[PDB]
Amino acid sequence: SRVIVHVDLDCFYAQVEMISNPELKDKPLGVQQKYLVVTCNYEARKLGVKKLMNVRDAKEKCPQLVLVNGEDLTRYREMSYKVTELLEEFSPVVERLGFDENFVDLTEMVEKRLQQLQSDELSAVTVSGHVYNNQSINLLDVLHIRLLVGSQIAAEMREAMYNQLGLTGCAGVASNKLLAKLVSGVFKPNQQTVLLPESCQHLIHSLNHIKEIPGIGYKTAKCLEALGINSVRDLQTFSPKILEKELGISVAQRIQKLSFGEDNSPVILSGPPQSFSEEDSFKKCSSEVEAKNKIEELLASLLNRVCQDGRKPHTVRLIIRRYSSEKHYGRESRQCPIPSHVIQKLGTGNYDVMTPMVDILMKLFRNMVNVKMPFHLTLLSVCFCNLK
DNA sequence: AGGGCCCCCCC
DNA sequence: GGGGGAAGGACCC
Ligand SMILES: Cc1cn([C@H]2C[C@H](O)[C@@H](COP(=O)(O)OP(=O)(O)OP(=O)(O)O)O2)c(=O)[nH]c1=O
Ligand SMILES: [Mg+2]
Repeated sequence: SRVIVHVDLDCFYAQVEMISNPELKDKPLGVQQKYLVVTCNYEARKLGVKKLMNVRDAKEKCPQLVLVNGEDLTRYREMSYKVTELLEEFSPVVERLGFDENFVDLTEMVEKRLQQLQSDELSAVTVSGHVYNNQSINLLDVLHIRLLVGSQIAAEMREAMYNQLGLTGCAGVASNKLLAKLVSGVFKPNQQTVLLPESCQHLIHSLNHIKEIPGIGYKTAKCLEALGINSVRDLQTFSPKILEKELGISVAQRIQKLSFGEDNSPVILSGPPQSFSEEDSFKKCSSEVEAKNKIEELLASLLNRVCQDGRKPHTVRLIIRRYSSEKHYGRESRQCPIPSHVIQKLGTGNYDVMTPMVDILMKLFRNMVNVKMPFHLTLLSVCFCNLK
């Protein structure tokens, strides 16, 4: 039995912007990214704003919406890693998911605490925060005790995140990642919830569509629907065999175990970043077939700010999509090597890599289905994977 | 909007 | 029978 905690920060970007300009922590705030309010503080989430596009929307219903541009991600990424590192201090095995979510495997830490505790104060163990579904605690239930201890470590992490970094967020404590992630969102404004085993089904059936289950995105959702599957119970009771003969024995078994709140996936130690991507606009809304720029911009600070961590990349990749349907149907990249020696220097002559990156990108692009809708249709994305 | 595991060669 | 490198998927924050 594992004790996993899922940490999810409150409207992350807004938080990082509010901490920068205090005169914002009192009025409806939204962070804008090319006519798309990616997020906003709760002091505006009540005003109908739901991370929706159209900058004008909230604007009207909030003159002093004071929107801030969040295109440059530097500040967010830095705070993101400070959160992960603080968490890593509590326990080494920490997995990142986006810039503001972290899973932490607390199993060993919980045990170390229990063993350290007396055979009398064990009945004094209490919970920190909410108990999902207001379920009654049984102090003689070893799993209840361990999960309550987990709730205590979660409260400590949130407290330390606030005292040391000035950030608030929610936490969810459960026996696996799926359940921890689902329960962390029960009481969302800066609070935490722990899930005792007997309430697992209640939590899973509280969802209104199999697509709300972590591990089932836009794709599988559609495939399950066309198969007569919309509710969680529909998946739990669907014939395994047929499911297996539709998504494979791999996906079928996994997808179906999730419907029961079963997930054995391990919390992965993310450690340092395995790549340094950095997309750009003027190609999703309107572009001029730029090039010398789609290489100096995309790869701007992406260079002078890669020596900080002191690590060398060995591969470049350009991702490209197109004007499609359904949802965001558009995945078409292009990767290549990155010569060492002079290219991967360590002195002043770093500009020399500018040109080389040009020709490659400007070759892997002209080979991007240049015949049917490959131009001007939302794209632009470069990567720096493979580092050692 | 910005960021981050899973066919072909040539041996 | 056996590796390494591309180009793209696929899935998520
Ligand atoms: C999902 C998603 C998140 N993000 C960014 C915005 C968020 O600040 C950050 C974290 O993802 P989220 O957690 O889903 O966004 P949030 O923290 O603002 O919302 P909540 O308080 O309800 O948990 O990453 C994107 O840029 N694009 C996306 O498609
Ligand atoms: Mg969040």
